[PDB]
Amino acid sequence: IVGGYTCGANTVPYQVSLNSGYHFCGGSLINSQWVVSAAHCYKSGIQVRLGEDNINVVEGNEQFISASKSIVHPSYNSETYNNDIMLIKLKSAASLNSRVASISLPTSCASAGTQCLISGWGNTKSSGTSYPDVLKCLKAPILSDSSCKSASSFIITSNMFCAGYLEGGKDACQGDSGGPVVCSGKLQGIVSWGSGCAQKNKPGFYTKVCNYVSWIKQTIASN
Ligand SMILES: COC(=O)[C@H](Cc1cccc(C(=N)N)c1)NC(=O)CNS(=O)(=O)c1ccc(C)cc1
Ligand SMILES: [Ca+2]
Repeated sequence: IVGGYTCGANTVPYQVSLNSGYHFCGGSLINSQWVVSAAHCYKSGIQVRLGEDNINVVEGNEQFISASKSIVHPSYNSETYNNDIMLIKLKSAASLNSRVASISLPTSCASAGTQCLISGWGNTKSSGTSYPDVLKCLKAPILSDSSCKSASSFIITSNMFCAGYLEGGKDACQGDSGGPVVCSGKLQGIVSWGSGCAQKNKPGFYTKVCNYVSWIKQTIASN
């Protein structure tokens, strides 16, 4: 997260860190057994880390639970990033509390101009790199489809939306992928892709979670 602020320990209690020996992606806890993340974050040997603030220090509220199964969306296209969504089942149920809490799935799609919360342990610089130990947060509005279209050379699908600031300086970045975009108190986005971070006229793109609720509900009903 570039241009954001220190969230504060456990103020975003649905935020997970995905760890394969090191933090590599975020995710969102949607119930005691399931995490939503980006398909492009798929890898084997995922440990899900809940209750995290400083990812390098055991602070006392962590739960570390191994993934038992990962399910990349059936139509995930790595070429275009279309359907950039994945479900991770936990080997054992998380103990839900004030610091480890689930986020609801939306029942409708968020509207243009809505201010959302984006969070993660990604790079905090637009040029070069610096990786935080504590969770960073960014408030950012969903941008109109027409404005997102002209803000990328790539082709955008209706399973994606963009959010952020065309003036630059405020964006998600490398290492935030998979993490939550929360609007109206529900999970509306997944950190998906971008061109650099916090560059002028290059806002972030996000998986439009509202389009996936049926598939998520079906899948967790049977796994
Ligand atoms: C990996 O390098 C990066 O710094 C960002 C990370 C990132 C990830 C998710 C969201 C954001 C964001 N800004 N909101 C940033 N991605 C890139 O910069 C990738 N862009 S890119 O132009 O380098 C590129 C384009 C197409 C392919 C196939 C590979 C790489
Ligand atoms: Ca910790």
